[PDB]
Amino acid sequence: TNTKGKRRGTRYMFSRPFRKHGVVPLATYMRIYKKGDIVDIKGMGTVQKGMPHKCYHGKTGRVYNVTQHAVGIVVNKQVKGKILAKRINVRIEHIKHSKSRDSFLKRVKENDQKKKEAKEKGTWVQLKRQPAPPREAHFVRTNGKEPELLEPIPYEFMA
Amino acid sequence: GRRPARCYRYCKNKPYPKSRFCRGVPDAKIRIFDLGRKKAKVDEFPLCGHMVSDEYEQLSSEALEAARICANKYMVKSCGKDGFHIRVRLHPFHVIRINKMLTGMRGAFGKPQGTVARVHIGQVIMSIRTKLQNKEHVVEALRRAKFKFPGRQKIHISKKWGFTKFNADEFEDMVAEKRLIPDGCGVKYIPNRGPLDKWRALHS
Amino acid sequence: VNVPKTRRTFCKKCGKHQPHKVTQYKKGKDSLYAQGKRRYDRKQSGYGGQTKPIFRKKAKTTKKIVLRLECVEPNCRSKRMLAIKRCKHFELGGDKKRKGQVIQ
RNA sequence: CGCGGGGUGGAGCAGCCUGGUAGCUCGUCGGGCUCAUAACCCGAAGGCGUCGGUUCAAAUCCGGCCCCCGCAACCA
RNA sequence: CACAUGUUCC
RNA sequence: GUCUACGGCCAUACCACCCUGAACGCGCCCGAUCUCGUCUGAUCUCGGAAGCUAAGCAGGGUCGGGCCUGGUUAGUACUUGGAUGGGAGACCGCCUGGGAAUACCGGGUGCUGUAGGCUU
RNA sequence: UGCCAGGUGGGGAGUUUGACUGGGGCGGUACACCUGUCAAACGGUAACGCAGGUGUCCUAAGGCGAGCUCAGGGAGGACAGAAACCUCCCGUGGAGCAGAAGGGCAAAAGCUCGCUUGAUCUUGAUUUUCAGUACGAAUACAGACCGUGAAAGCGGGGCCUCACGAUCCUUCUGACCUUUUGGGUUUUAAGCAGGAGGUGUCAGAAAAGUUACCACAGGGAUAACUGGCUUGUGGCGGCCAAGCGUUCAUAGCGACGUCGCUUUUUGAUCCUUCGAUGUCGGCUCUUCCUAUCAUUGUGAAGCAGAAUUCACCAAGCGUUGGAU
RNA sequence: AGGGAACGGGCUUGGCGGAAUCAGCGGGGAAAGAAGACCCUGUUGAGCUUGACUCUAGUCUGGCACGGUGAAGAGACAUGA
RNA sequence: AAUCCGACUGUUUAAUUAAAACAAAGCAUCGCGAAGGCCCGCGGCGGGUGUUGACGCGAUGUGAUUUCUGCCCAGUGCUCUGAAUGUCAAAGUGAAGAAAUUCAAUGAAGCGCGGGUAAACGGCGGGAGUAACUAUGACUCUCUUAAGGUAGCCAAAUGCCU
RNA sequence: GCUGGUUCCCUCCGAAGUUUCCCUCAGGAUAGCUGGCGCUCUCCGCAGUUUUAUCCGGUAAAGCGAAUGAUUAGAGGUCUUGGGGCCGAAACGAUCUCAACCUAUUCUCAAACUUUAAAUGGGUAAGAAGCCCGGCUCGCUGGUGUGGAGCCGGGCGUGGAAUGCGAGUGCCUAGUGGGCCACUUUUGGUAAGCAGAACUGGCGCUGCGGGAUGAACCGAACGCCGGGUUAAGGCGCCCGAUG
Ligand SMILES: [Zn+2]
Repeated sequence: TNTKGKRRGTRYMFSRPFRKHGVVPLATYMRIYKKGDIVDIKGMGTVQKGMPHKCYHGKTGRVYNVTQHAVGIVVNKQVKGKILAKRINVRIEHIKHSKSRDSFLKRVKENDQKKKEAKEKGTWVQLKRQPAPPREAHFVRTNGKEPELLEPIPYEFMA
Repeated sequence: GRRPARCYRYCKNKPYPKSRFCRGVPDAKIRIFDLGRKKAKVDEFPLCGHMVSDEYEQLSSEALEAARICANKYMVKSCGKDGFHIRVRLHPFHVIRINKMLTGMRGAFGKPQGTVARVHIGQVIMSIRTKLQNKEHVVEALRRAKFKFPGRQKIHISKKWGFTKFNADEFEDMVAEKRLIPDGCGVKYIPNRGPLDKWRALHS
Repeated sequence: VNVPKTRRTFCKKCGKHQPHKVTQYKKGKDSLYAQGKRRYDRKQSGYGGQTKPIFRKKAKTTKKIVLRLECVEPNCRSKRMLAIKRCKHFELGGDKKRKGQVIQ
């Protein structure tokens, strides 16, 4: 049986990438985080106080509390029977804006622009996203030359 | 006094090299990995006869020594004492284990017996280079070394010039046009990316 | 471990950081008239051998050292105990170790 | 846990109850004695477990600490 | 009160 | 075009050598009474402006190293799923989809925010 | 003599004599924890799996502020050389940060100074094992008193991952605290809150052996036979050929290597049986196998004869009397 | 013979099998006789031992009461030069 | 004709063990002079030894005859004396307090301390130097805990190697 | 807490040998699985699925001419030193070297190495609980009716990827807590019908056709029947079918 330590198997998890050691960049510290922001977790090995547990590494949560120099968020952790909406306190260097939501917000703004537009026209423009359709049958040409014949190679022992 | 090679033929466990943790290992039987006229240039031994494995197995150090002596013994007799240069391209680093009896398996972890060499399919075991008139002297001598190895091995004569990574049909013109410089057993590849004073060192 | 005989720390009654006198608290006498001692003396009276267990499986080789903070400022005289981690050596107010000195 | 006592040259015993010299043997370097050996007699080292104080002055009387054993004791 | 012994040939 | 002050990204920015710097600047530089600290005004602090691009710094260059980004390596190695596939086994082949990393060969050698100058 | 108090008291009485375990016992702790790996790129994940470590230590090795760069290497300089001291240059850290290991750190988190005790008091919330319960550890805060710095800030112990313990009982501390049962006062005692005195079998009984005089309830969940898988070991047979064989590898052999068979040895496992399968040998007797000792028929010999070796079809027939 | 729960009378594939019996016989029916006693578990006991944990009979010692009488001495305390 | 054991006659596990086992005469100890030694008994001015008195009673070890019974009291037992006195309960004494209560001195037996005892339980090794081949040690020194197996005997009923 | 037994039918639903704790290991408690009792809504909402964007890895692979550890072989070096000598009193003067060191190469690796680095996976978001406005409150923060949060009032329906399914929720509650096998990954062991792990599926709990026989193999899961057609297997006879 393995030990029950807090930082078990974090040899490569809470380690800085190659040629990225030293002083932590200042743009991560002074980012702003409001309530309800979608935030993912990536533990940074330089700072140690406020370090999240390894089970939340790579997961994403939602901000419910903002303190002076730490942000409390609600993550979704599954433990063997259900997902727990649990509340953790974590320092800023482990906090990054999640851009998964940003694609949806820029779509809503673009959809509402095209919802106000053509409202005086009435045209049903395709508003929902669609999957990849069939490839819309087309003519393919070759400029005079015939498609050159390809040939399987004879076997030769390279080694 | 040891077990036969049937017990350790297959690559059963993870690689277990001799390191800080794996200590107390008896020394490998193979010490010299190449002999012959090794102090030779690349212009006089352009054959590059290779021994190629065909299975995913383990080759013991005493098996490598067994095929080292018998291949070298006939090769000296065939062309001469210094008419060849042979190498073995398996260095035994994996360490096999023994559960020695006198209890059962109550806390039974192995003790090192010796070294062994992991081999893949198509990886060169033994390399021999000599002149062009000793082509049949190398092939049949390597057939004698097949009997000292477990499993199936195949004999291939490569198209490489000596123990280098270059093709033998086009090895000459780079030497004449000065893109390759021999240095004993190997050759020096000269790219057009270094300082121009290095180009002025040659071509003069 | 070494702790000084004087330490300026918080006081409950005054509410401000004041200097305090540091000493080690030692276990007092059982006083023979506590509720548990009177219960145990009545239970052990008469026949029946012994009623309550005797702990004879000691494993700790140390004790948690305890201080006794005495408030030196007059008319307060507030006493307090501060707990420090386990150690087998403990002395008061001596040998500040003189960093950068002869090793022999 | 509270009533005690004792730690001493390279090794074993005093001097402690009363403070004034750290001593006696045994191992070592030698010197004498007997014609010589042996035995015996002598000179020399090298040391009061530790801290502080009372005191003209401490190993000595004191208090606290490290190493031991005598006892009596035991509800986390 | 102790004192034991002085390698062989001449 | 360029510099100073404070920065953001943190090597396309670093490292080694060579060359050029008009103006403003940045610095080199001259001193130690006062503020200050040392064994020593070398460092730090203060008071200055006779000289200078010598250095720092800026720019450019090296069939330069390094770094960044591509081709090759290679649909190779590997791998989700499948078979009453092979093989004595070791292992391998096929269908289905995904898809690497060396060596080697190319291109590039900092952008940019605010305030304040010079080229009036 | 009666009653108390102390000592002795297996003469007698009651009870105990932990757990895991490739049977049990012995050995160890895999029983409470910590690191890397196994661990199959979220997490979790086992074996008496591997290398290990812990029950400490620190008045500073804690908390600020300030200044420097370390290990190592090169060049030099009286004694001074391989290492004593001083200077210059290179130096992404290859040293150091208390310990085992991992991660992290360069005008620091390292080295050296100045000052200090945030190692102080009190609510709550969350994480870590989790049942999402505790203990321990930690993370943001909030209310105060502070330390340091010029300030921003930093700090309510140790750069992070372990360094530790419930009920009851006892001790101490705190309030102009409550009760002390008819009223009042005091001593005492019982409470409330916090800390300590420990349960290492570490979510915590108070606990020595033997039984061949033994008994009971069970177990093939588990050994001591055989049988079953495998063949480490034993035995047996092959392939290559450095050499032995007066020269000649293969008449007979055959090292260094390598491939296989057997359950007539010991092993490994516990799959069958503990509502019982009588557990060694010897005697007697029946049958079977060939890996053939001899006899039948043969081939080859370092087969001149004789005698003796190697090989083949071949189990039909034999393989003894005795000392211990 | 095979597989099976790893040794079949039953199952499968084959060999095949013919009423009712008598006297022997010990190959088998993992024959019967007994909930294995050898091994282990039980928080099941019993006998015995002791440096196991609690006690205790007995025994030794001290005090109180039964316990009265007289005479010296002696120890401490005290008075105290 | 020999070996081992038990001296022997005797007894023993009725129902697997008839013996080398038990007992036995002999030998050597221990306690006790009677309000005592050993023991029984819930109890008593109780009872057995005892209708008895050291040539006796009670508890032991060994096992005829002959010969001998060596060393060791460090350990565990047993026993002896002892203000030379560390510890030591109840009761009593002194002091403080309003009292419960607290403290102090005193402080029996027994443990310690000091002797004795091994026909008490028991134990009886090394190392180092050392004799005219070597070897070995007649001799000398040290501990652990007190000496280090003496007289005798054997590959034994006692020896793994065997 | 250990064995043995535990009595009528039918219908419906239907498991587990696992987490943690216990002097716990033949057993209990607690979670998990199951059954029953129901309730709140429908005639938005939820998915052992996929797609679109967004992050996480350090495993397979590969590398060491990149760090750390291990390691083969030759080359060019100069005085960076030294052992053997040789011409030297001696001299970095000369001189053939031989040694370690340095520089470019080269062979082979690492579960407790890594610059790189997959496939399979793990979180999200894909609207009404969302946007866009106007205004009040704040004892918190505040050059600035600044920032943040909370309250109000109002407008946007064009239900903002695919696919399918009526969903949510509250009580009691038995039994279980000895598992085993198999494709793949993988630990110890030479190996094992050996012991121990991950995912998934089976036996346990399950009949049927086939593999002659049969736990786990292939197909396929079952109310009682007729016709037709097949899977896997098969079609000389046993034995249906190539007579
Ligand atoms: Zn105070």
